[PDB]
Amino acid sequence: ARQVTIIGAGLAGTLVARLLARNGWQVNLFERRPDPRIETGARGRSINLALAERGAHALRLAGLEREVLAEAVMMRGRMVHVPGTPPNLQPYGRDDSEVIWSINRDRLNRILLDGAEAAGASIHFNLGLDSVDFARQRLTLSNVSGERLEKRFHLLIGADGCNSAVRQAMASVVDLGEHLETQPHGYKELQITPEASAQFNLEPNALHIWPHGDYMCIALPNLDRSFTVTLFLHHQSPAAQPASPSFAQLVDGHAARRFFQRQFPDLSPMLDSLEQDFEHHPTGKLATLRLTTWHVGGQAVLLGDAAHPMVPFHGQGMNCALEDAVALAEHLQSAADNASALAAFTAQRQPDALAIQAMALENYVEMSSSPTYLLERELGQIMAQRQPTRFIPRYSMVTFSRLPYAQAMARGQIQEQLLKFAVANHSDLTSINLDAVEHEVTRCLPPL
Ligand SMILES: Cc1cc2nc3c(=O)[nH]c(=O)nc-3n(C[C@H](O)[C@H](O)[C@H](O)COP(=O)(O)OP(=O)(O)OC[C@H]3O[C@@H](n4cnc5c(N)ncnc54)[C@H](O)[C@@H]3O)c2cc1C
Ligand SMILES: CCOc1cc2oc(=O)n(CCC(=O)O)c2cc1Cl
Ligand SMILES: CCOc1cc2oc(=O)n(CCC(=O)O)c2cc1Cl
Ligand SMILES: CCOc1cc2oc(=O)n(CCC(=O)O)c2cc1Cl
Ligand SMILES: [Cl-]
Repeated sequence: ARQVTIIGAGLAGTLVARLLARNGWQVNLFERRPDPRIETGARGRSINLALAERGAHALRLAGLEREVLAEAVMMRGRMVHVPGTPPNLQPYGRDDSEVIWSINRDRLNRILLDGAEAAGASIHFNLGLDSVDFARQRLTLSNVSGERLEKRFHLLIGADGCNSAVRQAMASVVDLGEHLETQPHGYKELQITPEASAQFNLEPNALHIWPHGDYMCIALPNLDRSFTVTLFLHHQSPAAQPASPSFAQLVDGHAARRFFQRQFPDLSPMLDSLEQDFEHHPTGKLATLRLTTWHVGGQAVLLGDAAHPMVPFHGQGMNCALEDAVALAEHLQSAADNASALAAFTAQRQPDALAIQAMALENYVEMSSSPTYLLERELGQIMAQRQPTRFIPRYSMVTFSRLPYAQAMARGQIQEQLLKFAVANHSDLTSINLDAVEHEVTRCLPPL
């Protein structure tokens, strides 16, 4: 039986642990945190993620989709909130088969842990990887107190997140060609209780957006009708705009309240614990990190956030990590040896990770910033109706299909260009020749 050591019992790590263990690999999974399935008296908080077709299909292959969806809230569309006008629902797809799912991250992680164990993987909690000795094939782990434990390894999988200790250890034996692109927005999580969301008629089956240009709020629903609100706002005000809003300007919860009352007036009354949430929840950091190399021979490989940290504006990080887990398990199971498997996995996934990193950055402007956008979406829906095998909106290709991200981006660019060309030199949708637009669709978009 082939052996594997996995670092990080997160989303990618647990899924790959289940896929390999059920194929008869001897799997040992090391996690820095305590086991979340061990109930304590700690007062934790609900953070949700949007599960889309790539993540759902990965869970489906693993036999866990039904269990995960049983506690997921359907999000049919984008509910855009602008003060003065009623909230506008922009459906994501053609029917209720084309939806995204709001899932509690802790619940998903617990289902995945149970799944990896049921398949035969051994999970070891309260052990954080500190260092790897590649030449001696040993690694060093420790608990929070720094008590060390050394282990031998044969194959090392770094599924240890955006601040990966496996990636740090690899970067010492090989130049990973790491390129970091910091993102100016920080993020803060705030809560809407079930009573408040019901009082203010906040739609549970939608992903909510309060656009505001350089900053915005989003809200994802929970099963109990509470919502997690995420504020995206610059850490610091730029030199050109010193008066522009930023986290640096919000000294306390009371300052955050004044900011919401002024900039998000329809949202502030729903946030009862705004002051406390603001002061007690830390401001998170965002970034895009691109690596030239994801593996060291046949000894170690990275996947998920460990391999490709991305900005969260497409809700695709977990979806991409679960898709990586499937690809990695497939390559490892069927290759001639581990070195061939790692080289083939990296060659396959690197162009796709780059495409989703680029599309995630582009989706920020789409969410936070229009009459022309709605006219291009209008013409795009007509083109999707006339040619459903050639014209598939980029959001639908990313979210509802398993088309490689790089192909979704490439086809998306052709579509963006033709929509922009047709909506140019025309005031209304009635002056645009639809048959002419349909002709460049047939000329430049091959069918799928
Ligand atoms: C604000 C925000 C919103 C998001 N929303 C979405 C969304 O809607 N949809 C979506 O698809 N994605 C979303 N994402 C992205 C998603 O959360 C991640 O891409 C995903 O969790 C990556 O899974 P992972 O398994 O690679 O890493 P993680 O889930 O981060 O798991 C890594 C694991 O490794 C452990 N670990 C870390 N260091 C060590 C160590 N040294 N030793 C041992 N264990 C270690 C951690 O404790 C953790 O359990 C969001 C991210 C953010 C920040
Ligand atoms: C067995 C591993 O379990 C987990 C790993 C995790 O990694 C994370 O970033 N979070 C989410 C953020 C946080 O709740 O602090 C998280 C939660 C769980 Cl249950
Ligand atoms: C904290 C959760 O954050 C997110 C989740 C998400 O899921 C998605 O599908 N998107 C895009 C939605 C759209 O463009 O309407 C998305 C964006 C963000 Cl910031
Ligand atoms: C990317 C290229 O896109 C196009 C090329 C085009 O050439 C044309 O003659 N038409 C129609 C002219 C018009 O009625 O505006 C046309 C339309 C589109 Cl979308
Ligand atoms: Cl994301």
